[PDB]
Amino acid sequence: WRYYESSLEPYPD
Amino acid sequence: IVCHTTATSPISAVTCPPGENLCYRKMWCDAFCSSRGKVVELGCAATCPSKKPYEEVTCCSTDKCNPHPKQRPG
Repeated sequence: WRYYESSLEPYPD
Repeated sequence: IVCHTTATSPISAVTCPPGENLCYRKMWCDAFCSSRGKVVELGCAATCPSKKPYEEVTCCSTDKCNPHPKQRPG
């Protein structure tokens, strides 16, 4: 997974 | 040197071994350029490639130079 520019929170693929 | 990585749960920074001296931060609006948008990636590298805005990566030759663009400073 990675993170979006929106927040520093993790983001599943 | 030391660069920031995002290939884990939380984002951290390590020391690139005899191979990479530069850092990199990828950005590209995921089907949410309005809300989510530019997906943020991290990692170390030795060179600095280029590509279309659809998928760009910022490479630097310093330490902790590839942090999140929205990372709260301080």
